[PDB]
Amino acid sequence: IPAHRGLITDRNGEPLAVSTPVTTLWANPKELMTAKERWPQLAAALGQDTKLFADRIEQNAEREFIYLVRGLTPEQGEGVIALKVPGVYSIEEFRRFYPAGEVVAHAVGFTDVDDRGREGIELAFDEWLAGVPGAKPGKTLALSIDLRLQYLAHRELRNALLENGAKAGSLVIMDVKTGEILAMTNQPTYNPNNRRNLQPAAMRNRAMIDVFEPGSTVKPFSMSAALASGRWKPSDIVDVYPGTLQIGRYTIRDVSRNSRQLDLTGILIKSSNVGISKIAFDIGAESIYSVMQQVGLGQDTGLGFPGERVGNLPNHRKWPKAETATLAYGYGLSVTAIQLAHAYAALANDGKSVPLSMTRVDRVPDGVQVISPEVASTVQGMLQQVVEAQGGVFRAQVPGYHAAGKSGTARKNAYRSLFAGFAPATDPRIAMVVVIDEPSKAGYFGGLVSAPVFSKVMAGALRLMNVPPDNLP
Ligand SMILES: *C(=O)[C@@H](NC(=O)/C(=N\OC(C)(C)C(=O)O)c1csc(N)n1)[C@@H]1N=C(C(=O)O)C(=C)CS1
Repeated sequence: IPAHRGLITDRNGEPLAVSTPVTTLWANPKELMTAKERWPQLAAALGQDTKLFADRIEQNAEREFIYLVRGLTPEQGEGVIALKVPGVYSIEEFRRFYPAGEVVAHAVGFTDVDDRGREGIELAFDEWLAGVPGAKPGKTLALSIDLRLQYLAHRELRNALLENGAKAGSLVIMDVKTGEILAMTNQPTYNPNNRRNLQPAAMRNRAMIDVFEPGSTVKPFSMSAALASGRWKPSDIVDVYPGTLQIGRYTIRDVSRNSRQLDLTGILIKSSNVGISKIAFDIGAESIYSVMQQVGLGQDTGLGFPGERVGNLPNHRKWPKAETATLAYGYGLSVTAIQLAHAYAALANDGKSVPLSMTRVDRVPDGVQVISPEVASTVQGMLQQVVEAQGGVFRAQVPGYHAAGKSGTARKNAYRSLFAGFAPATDPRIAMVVVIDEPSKAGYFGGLVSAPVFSKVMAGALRLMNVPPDNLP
């Protein structure tokens, strides 16, 4: 006797996964064998072919139990029952219905033929949701996801993917104060109510299971290590001329090569690999690795989603010069979009990392101070200048608010366009990561492709959360 599976809701109680009654029909072939004249009407009502159905019953004539069909609607099930065929019996089972469909398909996940979790929350909280067959019903679960922010993020990421002719994308929104995942969307997506088709690529929760090189989006962590060392201040200068730096057989290169002296904010604005590498040589890679490890890059999230990827943060006992530079500019590191969002949330939350949660958090757990508050506050200010200053990532500006962030562009020529940031700068509330895989139009830089999505989504999410606009006199 299958048990009723627990309702999944969003954080405000909107239904996301609902157990729906279905009819399963079984037969005692010993009794069905006494009513062969009824078989063709029964075959037609079950959908099945006349002769194939007849062959099936004859083959199981000595059995006392066989399944005829599973998961009919309790309309077609009543239609088979109205035939009054001897030996035909019914069992009430459950099939999930997902009211928001493709919009939250990767996060909510789905169930297999036996109504057991196969992907996402359905799989991760299967014990909680499943209950026990007879029969004790499963328990309700409220997610951290806010369906209003989810609809917005879904729409904007889909629109950006079409405008850039991209292969795939992910967008995660986090509450920096509580560790809650407020939205998590990917493209391509699928309709979890359509149990035919089922494209494995479209079902991938990319924000959690796909690893990527974060590139320039890790530079704020390298800078946090520089400021915490006691050796660097934002007004310090680094000479990046002539825009390249030879380290043995390896050549570090900047995209814009018309700089000489840059201050630390300028290094982030211009996204100078040479500048961040020179700072890394001075402070040592051990300090940078420790910040990136502590914010969770390439570390287990603790979420318990089977198949979730940990990625990799390279480590050494003695760091060679090339690896010191590449670590500092995010080359050769492998992270997930959830990890990158969580790292930006700790930075935004004055350096305190609050544990990640996919469920609504009522009592917030204690956070861990990973970056000193003063250092996190200084880096936040630099990231606000990255968005607001002359020559900055102007497309990440959020009209009405002070926003902060960092763009990234990774050469996989195929590219991945990134933007990670938070808002409002006066008292950060939300961190967001936008990852667009293989944009195919003229623009591929993170500040061109991903920054406008951050702006559109952040503009709506702050307003949906009634956050007061902070760009005031
Ligand atoms: C940060 O992401 C920087 N990106 C890189 O240096 C990488 N590649 O640079 C390009 C120009 C795309 C290349 O083809 O080599 C890179 C880092 S990890 C990886 N696999 N590739 C800088 N980021 C930006 C930005 O803000 O988006 C720039 C405009 C200058 S390069």
